[PDB]
Amino acid sequence: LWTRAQDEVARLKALEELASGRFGFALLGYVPVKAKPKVEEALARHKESV
Amino acid sequence: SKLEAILSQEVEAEIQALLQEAEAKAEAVKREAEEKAKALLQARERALEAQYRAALRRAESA
Repeated sequence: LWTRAQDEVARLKALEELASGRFGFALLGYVPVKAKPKVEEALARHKESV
Repeated sequence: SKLEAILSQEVEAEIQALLQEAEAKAEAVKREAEEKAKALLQARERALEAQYRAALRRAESA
């Protein structure tokens, strides 16, 4: 329960760092090049891979 | 593109529900607006009919 709660709370705190687009939203950051395939594998789960 | 089209289609589904609530609102006005018009016409011809029957009984008693 504490793990799921800390995870959801971190998701909520991360939701504070978003960048909305008026009923739509954007987000940006940095990540290494070595996980760019894992980044794309995560990117496939977006709805049409937005 | 297609991605913006799917997003504006979700918003168009909201807009279509918005037109549907507005359209059923206009219908719920005007169904009974038409029916109060006919209720007026009914009660008007019935009041005139009452006056007609009084006219005929009065003229024949005269």
